[PDB]
Amino acid sequence: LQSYGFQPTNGVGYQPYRVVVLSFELLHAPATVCGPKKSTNLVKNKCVN
Amino acid sequence: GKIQDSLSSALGKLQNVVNQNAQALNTLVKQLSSNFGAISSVLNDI
Repeated sequence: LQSYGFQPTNGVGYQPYRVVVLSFELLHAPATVCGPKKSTNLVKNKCVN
Repeated sequence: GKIQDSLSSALGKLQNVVNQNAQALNTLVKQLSSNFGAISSVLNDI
């Protein structure tokens, strides 16, 4: 396990980059995370999707 | 007067045809939740 050497006086491509990897999965959980969605006042008494 | 007591207190042949039909209709719907070798049972998930 070798350490990195990160000085600002080093060319790009040899500079520190912060990496965030997002991974999703969807099988059968009936109520989990959803985006900024809406639909104020649910439409009742109408065949709806 | 005794028919009325013996019944008021036997219709198995009529009950059985009702039961058989309901048991078959339930088995038909309970099959809508098998994979048969797929990733799920829902088309909105495939």
